[PDB]
Amino acid sequence: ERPDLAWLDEVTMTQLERNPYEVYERLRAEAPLAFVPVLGSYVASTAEVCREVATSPDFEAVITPAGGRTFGHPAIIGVNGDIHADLRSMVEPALQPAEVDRWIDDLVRPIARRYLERFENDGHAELVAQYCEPVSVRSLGDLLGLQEVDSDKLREWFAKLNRSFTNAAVDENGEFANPEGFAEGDQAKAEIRAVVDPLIDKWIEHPDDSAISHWLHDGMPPGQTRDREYIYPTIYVYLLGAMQEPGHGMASTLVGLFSRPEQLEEVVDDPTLIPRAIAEGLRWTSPIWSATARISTKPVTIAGVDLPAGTPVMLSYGSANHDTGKYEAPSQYDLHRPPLPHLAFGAGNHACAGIYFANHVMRIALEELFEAIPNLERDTREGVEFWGWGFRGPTSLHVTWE
Ligand code: HEM
Ligand SMILES: COc1cccc(OC)c1O
Repeated sequence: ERPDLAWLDEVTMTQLERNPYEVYERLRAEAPLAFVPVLGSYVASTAEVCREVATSPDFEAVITPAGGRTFGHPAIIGVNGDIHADLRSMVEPALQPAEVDRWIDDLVRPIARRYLERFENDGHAELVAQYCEPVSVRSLGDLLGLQEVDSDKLREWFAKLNRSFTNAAVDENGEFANPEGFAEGDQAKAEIRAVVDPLIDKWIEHPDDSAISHWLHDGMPPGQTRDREYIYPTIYVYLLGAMQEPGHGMASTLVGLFSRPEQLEEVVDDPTLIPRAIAEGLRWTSPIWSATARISTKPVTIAGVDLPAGTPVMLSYGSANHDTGKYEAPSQYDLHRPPLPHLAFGAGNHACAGIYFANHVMRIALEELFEAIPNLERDTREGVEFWGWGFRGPTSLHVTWE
């Protein structure tokens, strides 16, 4: 118990979900590594500390308590050594840049057009549900082999898994404050199994181009497949973050550009600026804000704190990307910010494996949107509300045109 941080005792989970920025602005100044009682964990809040923990030889991957309750073992994000190496070898082939470039265009662009065609002549839309999330899940779902799971269902799954994974509040004793908050996630996993089990049955006997078929078969001895219980936790990882984050990234990018109308106009007139707009969007509101963690494997001193071996540290990358030691006025979206390293994809050997793919999905989606609707205007009838501490993004993005 750190005396000068006694105010952290009164920080609530709801506060952090609704708006973590004021608390984390204090943390970055007072204690870049600090134990947050309601989270039951140390959290790293600055760019220097997050990067150090994520790349340190004295830390390894771990899942948070709520995250482990949600995904089980072996979730690619929470394992190390030979298991992690196998899971990385499993997912990396379809994410290799040279491979992505072979097909990303023909994958994403027809999908973006299909969802645009449903509303581009309406003069109003809610872009999160009508465009950003559907493009994100349909693109990845087709790649995975889930062509027959409609986008409504994929979006419901990642929303349920998100809430379950981020169900992190703990009581004074150290147990979960909402032990009922995992039930929704359990139901999503059961629905996922009902859909994927027969697909796995088929792929074992009849492999095809779908990523999950390749997860079963790639690198295995002849006639063998990875056991479904061995790959399911990484399937869940995909059906949460991989499904959710590209849509949140493009939506937050749009919110940011709306907040700088001159910059929105710039990007519409010159869509070669879209990659830069997206990189700034991810820094400005990081889709994975504080979901992942590491655990120390030996005593280590971090930000003046002597940590024993076995100490978990939550990586609040969304706070690190507002580090005022790194950025000028980081709370503002600025397309013309000098390109600088950011931590929205994490760091170290557990950094995002899908960066190149994710950036193209978001790029192609915004290219088609601005081409279809050059005169997008935000519905200023209300402000944009963001939600989430673990994962963060706009809950809706109402716009008009014409
Ligand atoms: C813009 C959207 C995305 C963002 C912001 C993003 C950000 C991340 C972050 C922060 C992590 C954790 C890194 C750490 O703890 O240091 C991550 C891990 C990962 N992401 Fe991405 N991700 C994104 C889209 C994807 C997509 C679409 C895929 C799959 C196609 C993907 C596959 C991964 C995988 C497999 C891991 C686990 C890597 C490991 O633990 O070894 N991500 N992502
Ligand atoms: C906490 O859950 C996650 C963390 C990082 C990446 C994920 O999906 C790729 C993901 O589902």
